[PDB]
Amino acid sequence: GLTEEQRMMIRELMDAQMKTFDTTFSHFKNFRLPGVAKWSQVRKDLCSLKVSLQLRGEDGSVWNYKPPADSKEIFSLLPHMADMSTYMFKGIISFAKVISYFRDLPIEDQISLLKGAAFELCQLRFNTVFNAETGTWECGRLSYCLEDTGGFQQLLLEPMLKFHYMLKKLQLHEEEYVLMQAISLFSPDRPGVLQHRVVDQLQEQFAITLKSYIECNRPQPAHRFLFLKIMAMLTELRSINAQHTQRLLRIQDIHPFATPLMQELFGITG
Ligand SMILES: CC(C)(C)c1nc(-c2cccc(NS(=O)(=O)c3cc(F)ccc3F)c2F)c(-c2ccnc(CCS(C)(=O)=O)n2)s1
Repeated sequence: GLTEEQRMMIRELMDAQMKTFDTTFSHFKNFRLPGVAKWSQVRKDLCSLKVSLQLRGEDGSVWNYKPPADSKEIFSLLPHMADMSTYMFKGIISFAKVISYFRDLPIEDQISLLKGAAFELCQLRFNTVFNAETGTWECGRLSYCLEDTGGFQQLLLEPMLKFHYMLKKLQLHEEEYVLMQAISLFSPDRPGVLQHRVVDQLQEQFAITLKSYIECNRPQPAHRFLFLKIMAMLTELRSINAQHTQRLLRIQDIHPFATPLMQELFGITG
């Protein structure tokens, strides 16, 4: 059984998630769409996550976008992805700002923790709209469908994609997703945090709550070691976070595309 501090911790996380996660993406509107030496590495960076895009209209109409082969056609999806990222990041920032453990930290550590974890919280939220049968992220009227590559194996060669399939296969509850979000957010070892002991104590408590929730609610033999599998996924997710930071920075060096909010989050000055 969870203690009262633990049940309350979960309720506060769950409430923050309910208030700040637009699961139907109803408020993502007026976003950009693809028009009607270092460069070899940028080519490698871009052609590794090909998605077609689908856009269903309230009236029943469907728009469908198929991406181009690398033959600057590589950049055609970046403004849209920047708008989607920005929308998600806003959701993430709101999430952090309504959690009491987060509001109570000094404002500089708030900033440092948000810059450390925005990508990871974004991937965690996206996993809950990921469909592993069809290979697609179902974001309300938007859909992002993985392109036929190689097969599912070759898709699993990409770390973001292997992470999404492997995280989906664990069939987490909402509680577990939200606790994963808090553990990743309260990482005491992000560049520029000052209250590292406070943040470490909070993280330890989130982790223990999660282990206890699993121990109380998931007895079936398939859930043995579930807690440790989740912590290994968070470790993997930090690895992915760092690779993607460098990926983004390279692309940004060649082809400016980041929004003001992304510039802030990734430490770009102007
Ligand atoms: C599920 C789905 C399909 C919606 C995706 N989500 C993400 C995702 C997840 C978390 C954060 C960000 N944002 S981000 O960290 O700022 C960022 C980093 C970066 F390296 C490049 C652009 C960025 F915006 C994301 F974009 C995707 C992603 C990841 C990496 N690269 C690309 C380009 C794909 S493309 C143009 O088709 O080649 N897209 S795909």
